[PDB]
Amino acid sequence: YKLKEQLVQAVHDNQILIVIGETGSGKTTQITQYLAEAGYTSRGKIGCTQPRRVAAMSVAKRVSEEFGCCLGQEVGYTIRFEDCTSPETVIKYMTDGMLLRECLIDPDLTQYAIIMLDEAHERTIHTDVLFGLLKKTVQKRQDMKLIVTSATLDAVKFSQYFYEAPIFTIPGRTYPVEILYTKEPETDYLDASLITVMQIHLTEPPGDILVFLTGQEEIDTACEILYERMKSLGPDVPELIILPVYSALPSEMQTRIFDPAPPGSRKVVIATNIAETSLTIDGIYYVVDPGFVKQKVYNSKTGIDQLVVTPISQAQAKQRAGRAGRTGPGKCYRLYTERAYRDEMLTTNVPEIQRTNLASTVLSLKAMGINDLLSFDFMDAPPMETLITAMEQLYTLGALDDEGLLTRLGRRMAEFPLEPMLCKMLIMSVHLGCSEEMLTIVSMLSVQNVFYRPKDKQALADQKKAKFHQTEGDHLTLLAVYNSWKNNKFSNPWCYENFIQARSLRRAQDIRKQMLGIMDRHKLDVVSCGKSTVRVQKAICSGFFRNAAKKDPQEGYRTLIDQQVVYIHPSSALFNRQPEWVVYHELVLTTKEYMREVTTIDPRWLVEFAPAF
RNA sequence: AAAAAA
Repeated sequence: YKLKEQLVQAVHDNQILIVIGETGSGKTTQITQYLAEAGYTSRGKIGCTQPRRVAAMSVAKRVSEEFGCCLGQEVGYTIRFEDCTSPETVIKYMTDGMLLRECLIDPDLTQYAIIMLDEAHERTIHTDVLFGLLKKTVQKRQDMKLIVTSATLDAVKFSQYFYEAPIFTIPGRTYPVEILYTKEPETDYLDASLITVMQIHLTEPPGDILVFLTGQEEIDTACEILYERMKSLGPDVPELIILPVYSALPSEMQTRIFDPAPPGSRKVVIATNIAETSLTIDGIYYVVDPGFVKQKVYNSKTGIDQLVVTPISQAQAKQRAGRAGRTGPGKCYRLYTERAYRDEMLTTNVPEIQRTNLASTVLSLKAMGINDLLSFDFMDAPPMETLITAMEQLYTLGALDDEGLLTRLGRRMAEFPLEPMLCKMLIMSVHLGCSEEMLTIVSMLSVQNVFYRPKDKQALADQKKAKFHQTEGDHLTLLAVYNSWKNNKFSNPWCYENFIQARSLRRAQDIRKQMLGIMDRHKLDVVSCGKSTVRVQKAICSGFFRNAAKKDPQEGYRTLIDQQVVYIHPSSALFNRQPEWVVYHELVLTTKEYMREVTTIDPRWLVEFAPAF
């Protein structure tokens, strides 16, 4: 259709068009086929963006199904390191991170004609960066159309930025959500959610419950606990289809959240912020929102940015509530006090760009000739402090000139879609003749669930993981795993025998192919160091010198820069072989401020590789 | 332990 007619006319008339309304099916599904019916596929590709990987491939499957064509043909997608397309692709669904990474290659995005954006979700640095490059390709490509979805409120900001583009309203029925607060604050959200989910299931009418947890480890612990609490009520109680949802989860398991449970069994979808996307699960009436999210927080006092558990903002709590009243009138179970919401919780979430390290961002820009640092019209302004903070970081790495211009190492690191810390040490391993092993170690660091350690066999998993522990350090331990995997002919029963995640190695093997490509393409020689593993140590140190730490004889370690006590993680290949000097990869903050993936170094390197100190 | 993305 009734307002389909209006959209296709306004899309032909206006170059940039903002859109306020529905999400997923109704938005990206409906919209895209209308333009397909208007013959824009003849002029070039339609590039649709999605916040999450799962949704990018889920709308992409939906559309190819509707369109009739095979998936990966006319309708294809692109997620992670997989290009599930063809030259026959005419409708390509991808993540904002993907289009950005493509625009870095072709800043005129000549492959496309129409660029659909799902930005009615959240604003990530990738989105902030993309929005900038697109503003330029709008002036650079008079022919190119650009639809951008925005949240009802958000809409004014997007219009103003995109040359005062029209804000097209898509109508529909909104359903009321009776919000209910915890009488008094809970001791632990995890358990409380399981108290809630149990109650809701047994007492309340039909409707699938939706829980917002922090991470996999927590969702895993929620589901098991929820299952044994369910099974305890015998065959009397009706079935609950406990559904875990987090990005490490296989697609068959991720997509089953969208599946409508039997007529008597109700389902609980225990997700991360994976499910905060226009990822519109049908038949949800209950939301169990504890008001917590795993996100990055940045301190200018020391350039590092790490994941904390900052509570979800009021603006977010309100959309989570909205996740109930979509199929029909819902109920939002806020696991906090009304006092919490109006006081303890922030009004609206701080944009990624301010709460994250901007070195991997400055490098991206200064690389592609954006040395100006003002010209790129920032939709979410980055504070000049953290900008010059990040600028300084690259000088020490050897990526920026004394004046602030580009360097050889800088331009060489710029060719990889990697963190400057990882970049320096992979570009350096070429100069240091340990590139074969550094390609291994970078790809292995990229994947996270490397080792299999179940709760039912905690001890056995440690004894199996122990066979790989290097006297050298955790980085070389990862190398030992991947190298003994190829040794044992990429055997799946070898992984089962050794307690190694065969999927996580298979994933890491692809990134290694994907990186060897950039390597071989830009003439970076790929060479081994064989038994001379000290070559690897030196090269790791070249990139992670900022992450140097020294053994405090009283307790743990002390940072070379902060001088804040940091401790080797309980898992570490060094956790008991702890040495005087080390370089850590990441920093997990839990019980203690644990150093993630540690390797031994000789302090005599914090000058051989970091004279800018 | 990595949230999300590459």
